Amino acid sequence: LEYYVKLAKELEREGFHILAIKDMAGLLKPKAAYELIGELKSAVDLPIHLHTHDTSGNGLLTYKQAIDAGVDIIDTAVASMSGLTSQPSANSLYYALNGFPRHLRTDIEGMESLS
Amino acid sequence: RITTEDPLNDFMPDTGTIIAYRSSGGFGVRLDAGDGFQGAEISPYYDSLLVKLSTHAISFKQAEEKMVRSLREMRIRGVKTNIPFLINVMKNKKFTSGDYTTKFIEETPELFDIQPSLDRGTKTLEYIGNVTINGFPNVEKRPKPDYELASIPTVSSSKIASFSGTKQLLDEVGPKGVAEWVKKQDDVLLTDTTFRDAHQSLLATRVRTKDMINIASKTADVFKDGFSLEMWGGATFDVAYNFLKENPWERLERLRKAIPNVLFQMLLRASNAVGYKNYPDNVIHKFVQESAKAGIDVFRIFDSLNWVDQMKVANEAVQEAGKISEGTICYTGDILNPERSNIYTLEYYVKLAKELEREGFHILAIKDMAGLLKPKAAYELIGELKSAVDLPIHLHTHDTSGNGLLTYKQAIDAGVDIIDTAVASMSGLTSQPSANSLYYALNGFPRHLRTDIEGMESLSHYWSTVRTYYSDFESDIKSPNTEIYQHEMPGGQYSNLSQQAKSLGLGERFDEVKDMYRRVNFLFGDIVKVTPSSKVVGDMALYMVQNDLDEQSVITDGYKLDFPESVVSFFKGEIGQPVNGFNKDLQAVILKGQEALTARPGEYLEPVDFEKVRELLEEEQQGPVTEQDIISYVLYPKVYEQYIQTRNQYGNLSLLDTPTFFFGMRNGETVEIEIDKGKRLIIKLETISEPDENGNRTIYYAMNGQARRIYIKDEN
Amino acid sequence: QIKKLLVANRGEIAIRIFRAAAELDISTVAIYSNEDKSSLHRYKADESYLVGSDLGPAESYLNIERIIDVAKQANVDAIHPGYGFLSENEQFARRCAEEGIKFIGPHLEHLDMFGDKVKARTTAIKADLPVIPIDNPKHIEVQVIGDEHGNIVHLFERDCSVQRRHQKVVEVAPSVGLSPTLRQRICDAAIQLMENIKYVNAGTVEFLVSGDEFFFIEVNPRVQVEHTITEMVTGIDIVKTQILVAAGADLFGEEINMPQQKDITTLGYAIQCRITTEDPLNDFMPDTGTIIAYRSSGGFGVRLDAGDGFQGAEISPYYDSLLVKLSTHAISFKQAEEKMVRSLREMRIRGVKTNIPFLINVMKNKKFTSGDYTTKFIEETPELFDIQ
Ligand SMILES: CC(C)(COP(=O)(O)OP(=O)(O)OC[C@H]1O[C@@H](n2cnc3c(N)ncnc32)[C@H](O)[C@@H]1OP(=O)(O)O)[C@@H](O)C(=O)NCCC(=O)NCCS
Ligand SMILES: O=CCCCC[C@@H]1SC[C@@H]2NC(=O)N[C@@H]21
Ligand SMILES: [Mn+2]
Ligand SMILES: [Mn+2]
Repeated sequence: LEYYVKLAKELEREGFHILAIKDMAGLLKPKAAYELIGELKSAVDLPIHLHTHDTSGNGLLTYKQAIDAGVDIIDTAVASMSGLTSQPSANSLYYALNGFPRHLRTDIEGMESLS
Repeated sequence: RITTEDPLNDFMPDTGTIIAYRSSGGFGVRLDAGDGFQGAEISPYYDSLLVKLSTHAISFKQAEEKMVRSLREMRIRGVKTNIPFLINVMKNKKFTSGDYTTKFIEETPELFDIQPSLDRGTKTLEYIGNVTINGFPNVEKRPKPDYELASIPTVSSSKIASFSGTKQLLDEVGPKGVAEWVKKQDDVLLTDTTFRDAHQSLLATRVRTKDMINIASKTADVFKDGFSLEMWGGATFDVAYNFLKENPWERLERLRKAIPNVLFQMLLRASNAVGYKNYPDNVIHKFVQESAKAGIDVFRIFDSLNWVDQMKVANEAVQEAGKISEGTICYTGDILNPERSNIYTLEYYVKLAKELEREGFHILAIKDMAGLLKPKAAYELIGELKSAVDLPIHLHTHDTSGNGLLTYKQAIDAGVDIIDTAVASMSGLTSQPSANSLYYALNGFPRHLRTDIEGMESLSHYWSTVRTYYSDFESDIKSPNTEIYQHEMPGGQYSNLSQQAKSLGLGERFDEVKDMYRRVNFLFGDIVKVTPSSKVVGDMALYMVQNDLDEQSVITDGYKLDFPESVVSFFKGEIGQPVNGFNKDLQAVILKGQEALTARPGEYLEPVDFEKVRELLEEEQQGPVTEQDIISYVLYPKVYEQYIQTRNQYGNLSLLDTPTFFFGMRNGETVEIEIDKGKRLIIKLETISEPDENGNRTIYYAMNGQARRIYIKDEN
Repeated sequence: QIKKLLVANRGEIAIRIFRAAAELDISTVAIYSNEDKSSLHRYKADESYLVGSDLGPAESYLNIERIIDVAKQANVDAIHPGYGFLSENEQFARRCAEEGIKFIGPHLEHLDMFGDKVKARTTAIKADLPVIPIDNPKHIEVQVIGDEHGNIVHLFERDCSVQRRHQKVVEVAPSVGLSPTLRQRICDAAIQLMENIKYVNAGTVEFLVSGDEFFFIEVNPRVQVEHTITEMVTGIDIVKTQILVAAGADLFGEEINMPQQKDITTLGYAIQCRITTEDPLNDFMPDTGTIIAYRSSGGFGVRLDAGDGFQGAEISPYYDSLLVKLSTHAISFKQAEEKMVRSLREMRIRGVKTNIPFLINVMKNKKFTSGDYTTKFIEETPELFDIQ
């Protein structure tokens, strides 16, 4: 967690507008996504943008946690084009957040239709 | 004199082409070879007599011993033989005595008691050849693939006999005491649904016993600390007898011995257990009794409509059996959305739970059959129930939405006791959430999964290679579908509906079919939608879109319409009484005068005379017939009779490996079919001939170094 | 007591024993390698199992511990070794008993005794038997059996004097041209060396005889290929007796109704010939290849012990050439001879070379009919090899 902080401050210093997390293998587990993103927010002033692959199947579980920690943007895919080695399914994430403090800014039905 | 005269037909000298012919040699034996050999054609115009086999020895009894042995050793397939009759004479007390007369045969009835040597060699060939040329049903007449021969990690059975988990627990402290043990556990105990619900969702329930039992050793060690295995109930009973032509009771029994450490569990439908129509109470009693007598430990008892009065019979049966009774509450609606329903409320479920506890269920189960239990609703729901009731809570769901994991995680936060899962390669989508996924998903969280990932990974790998054998039964659904939150079709249903929609010429209008699905629900007063009640709502939408019918013109136009049987049946109360009631207008128009049932259909039916079924099945067969045979014909009359004819035709098919079962063989392939531990038939299909004057094709096999000859009628 | 008998062998002898166990009503187990996947002996038993696949043709019947594994997984209480694989292996027999399994054979102290020639000669000297210092000798051997209670009986001599170097080509019992006394000395000595060392189960004492003098050769602490003959001229089941003697049954008891020594005779004469893929034109090197047509004899006085010879699967080079073990019986010797010859012509194997044409010309040759034949019979007979 200390490496990621140091790295973020440095990229912030380098003058990037947005800090991104590339999880190209989908290793960022649920709790890891709450703790990592949670720190990064207080450590840096950059909006955090998180991107994973649903290879473990816990991609959605990961996004909810990231959202619980104040992440600003995620990377998603349309349902019929999601999961496994792709992004976590937006279509699911939309209903997954139902009942929680943060909602997904997007168009439900259009996304069923896109799918 | 070994002859073709039939001892079971007043010695009518049988005739035809001798397929196998194998001899006896050895000390004291002699053979004068007549007309029997390799491939002889036996004429009806000759003194039918294949060989004379005679024995010598210093002493009479020793002569008989050599003759008996020589008789059993002698092998003649294709035509009939008097061999069984000769064996019986050698046995007989009056023959050995030496003091027999010419009266002997006519004075000695026990001689004519023969028993058919079920010929497992010929029958394996006669089956394999038939699928090879005329193919399996619901497959493709392609060649034969399956090219990853994944080995089967197994575990010494002695090691197993020393595991000690729930099956052991249930013997020490009973149901109540097992349920008290569940309560103590911090970890989340899991139920694996691989053997039952997983493939019932993904592979049209098609998974055979041979695959499951090939991996029984590994499963016992992998789920050593599991709560239960779900490996029966649902569609399995029917489908095994029918599509698979294997006895479910066998799969039960066999899996039983391989896994003597873990609780076994089925899905038992309140109304009819596992059957297809309605049945008198004592068929429910019988069935449960047998199930628990033969291995099943837990009975998840659900009603298609959450109608409590309908699950008391199953309850009393399970309770008698000394086994574990699990009261189920099918979830629909959405307790998060208060505009969704003011019946299927948080209070609805609390009271219902509280009620079932009063009926004395050991475990409260939740069966979200359509995967509608959104994560937050599952936190609030489960949370609510733990402090409302004392039963341990068993949650089950379908990853149909892609949120199955999330739901489970939340459920665990809320203190849940048991979850249903399936190995990674047999999960997700319409299946349950993946155990593998869940295990790491909870890393760095308060409660963990009591299981073994490394053993689980192996399973996932296996089942992945096994899934390949079932490629033809791979269901449509390739990705999660969140529309289930509007229309609410359980797992499958939105598949069959679409195949049906396209079948009734409504392929492009399926969006309206969907729409009418949600509508019919509310038209029927918003009903719980599991089977068989989801087909009801299925059929109406399908029928209402077909006949261009409205919400209001279903009443208006009713008296001319004549609705789908399934619908009319529902309104007779043949599936129980829905939580809200029947709309008096809508019932009248559909029934058109017909008598609607007041109470559950069970107390409308007369009890079955089991000894009359015994009477009938004893006569119909040669004379076996068990208690499991009886409830089995009662439950499925047609399907059971059809199984027996197949068991008569091809022997015990379940013994075949899956790929050979669906495909037969290719030219020049060698397969090994294990017919019994010790007896493996090494078969090679050398060639197959073009059909003859009859459409009969000739298959030249080699079996255990001997060539064989089979005639297969080509359907075309 | 014996419940499940496993045969640590293959081909003819597995079948021979299986037949003898199924007479006693004993469940049977066979074992095999990938090359016997097609063998006859496999399905002659109730069960049969591939002894580990990672094992080639050879050790798949030599592999001591892995064979015992099978034995153990099958709940086998007794094993019959037969011959020519683990039969004379005393480490097998030892490890065997340590795992609860009755080795159907002599006690472990006999196998060790009769292995090496220097021990073989040592125990023979103590007996009173004569031993070698040498042309024209006769290869006579005596069959004995003895239960686990002392009791031994000889089932008389077998004349094997028809042999090229190794290979006991053609075998006769009883001997012809051997005066009952001359030959009493041989059988008596046979039993005298066996009585000394308290022999158990069935074995053979081998001898060379010169007119009147004779010398001990070796002891075969097991059954013999040529046992067939002695069985027929005495009516005694040798392989049956084997199993039963191991289960601990007394000879003169009700389960093997053994006549005492004087009551045991030989009626008639028997002769056996092994039919092998040996090319009698090419220094007796066996053919391999596939069998395309197999057809056999029968009738009065013919006895067949099937092996690896039948209408189908090819013969491997890895095991002993032996196909069929053919034997004949009658009072007069001339009747037995005529039955072998005729039998042999009627014998028909196409697809691979056989020793039959040769095997015919041994029977026809009247210097074999005389009885005064010798170990150098094939040595001294050229017309024995015939083009035909
Ligand atoms: C039980 C048995 C004795 C007769 O029963 P059956 O119903 O007539 O034949 P089964 O269906 O039981 O056996 C099916 C096939 O198993 C095969 N088989 C039997 N034992 C086998 C073994 N150990 N390994 C492999 N295959 C075997 C046989 O080929 C038989 O078919 P076949 O009669 O056309 O040759 C039979 O299984 C058998 O052949 N057993 C071994 C031989 C035997 O017992 N001989 C008598 C004394 S030697
Ligand atoms: O086309 C049919 C040829 C015979 C194959 C029979 C198999 S048995 C299992 C499955 N169930 C059936 O009713 N038939 C197939
Ligand atoms: Mn990427
Ligand atoms: Mn389910």
